[PDB]
Amino acid sequence: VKQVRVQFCPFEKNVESTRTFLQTVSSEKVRSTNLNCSVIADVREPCVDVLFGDGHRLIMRGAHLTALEMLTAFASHIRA
Amino acid sequence: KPFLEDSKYQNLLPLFVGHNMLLVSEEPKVKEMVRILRTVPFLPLLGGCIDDTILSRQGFINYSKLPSLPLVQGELVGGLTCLTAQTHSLLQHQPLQLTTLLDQYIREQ
Amino acid sequence: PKIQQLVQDIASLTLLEISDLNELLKKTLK
Amino acid sequence: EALAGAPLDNAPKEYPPKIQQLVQDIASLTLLEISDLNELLKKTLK
Amino acid sequence: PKIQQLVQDIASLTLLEISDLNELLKKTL
Amino acid sequence: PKIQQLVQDIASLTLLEISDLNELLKKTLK
Amino acid sequence: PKIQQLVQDIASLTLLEISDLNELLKKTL
Amino acid sequence: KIQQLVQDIASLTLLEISDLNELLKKT
Repeated sequence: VKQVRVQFCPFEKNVESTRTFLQTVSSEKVRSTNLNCSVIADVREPCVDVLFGDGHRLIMRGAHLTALEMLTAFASHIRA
Repeated sequence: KPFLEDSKYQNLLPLFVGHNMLLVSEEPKVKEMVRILRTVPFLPLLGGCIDDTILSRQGFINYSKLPSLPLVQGELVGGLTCLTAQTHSLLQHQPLQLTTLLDQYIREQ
Repeated sequence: PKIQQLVQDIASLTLLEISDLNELLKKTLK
Repeated sequence: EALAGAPLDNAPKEYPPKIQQLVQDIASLTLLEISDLNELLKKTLK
Repeated sequence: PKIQQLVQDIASLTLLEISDLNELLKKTL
Repeated sequence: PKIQQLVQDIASLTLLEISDLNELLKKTLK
Repeated sequence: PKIQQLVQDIASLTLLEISDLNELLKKTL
Repeated sequence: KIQQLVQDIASLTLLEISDLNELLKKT
């Protein structure tokens, strides 16, 4: 709920799971509400790091994940 | 997809998956593009091509610092003749070195 | 090889290609 | 037509054939060949 | 030696050969 | 020639003789 | 002609004498 | 002779010059 950082490599093999997760979290409707939370995308196998203020590191590999599965897991962790 | 299959640009097919837009101009104001990109952190750049040369963001950032073309063309000749200039300077400095040391001795006195 | 062919090749290259040429001479030399 | 440029970011500056082969040729060529090349370059632009 | 002979030798030598010549000159001088 | 031989040859040359080297090398390459 | 006499002369000669020495060095070298 | 001293410097070789300017630096 504090910070989220995502690494994806269109230079390397392309996986759309993290890529699609970007526009899900880059929406105003989510960004305005989560003003405390900060989102940064990096372009160089994909990596998702969520740094909770509760001392939890949500580490996710978005290669063999479903588009919405990514969101469901994130939702389960943040809502708790 | 169909165009990118058979065109000058073919390697951008993996890049063009999902929603995408293109920045197009007639001038290579790459600095301005990257400058306005830094404003919004979340927004990524996937790369593309500048001046008919295909490259990604990591290449585009270092490219953003570039002077005028004609002077770089002249600097090419300058760098080519740099070795000759170095040889000439190494040959010519030692008489100049003796003259400058004599001048420094004058200044000391 | 050919003097004319090499000269026109240098002019044909764009500024980014020219910049790549210039920097490659620097690290190879010196 | 695949330009096939930019091989790998995390890699020892790989040299694409056409743009770098010319670098090796210039180094191997003698100064006399370079001298004519420089003079022709000066004639074209200064 | 000969003045013109040395000039021809430098022209015949390649670019990286010239760089080695300059480096050795500095150590000697 | 030789890389070491050329360096020592230049050292043995007199300053006026070195001066002729500069002008001859300049006109060939420019 | 020897190294020692040139080194001593450079320091020993006065300011005006050394100034004359520099002028003809440029044309010869 | 002023010209003779200049000629001695002019005719002197590079190897002995490495003994000329270095001694000047020392003194």
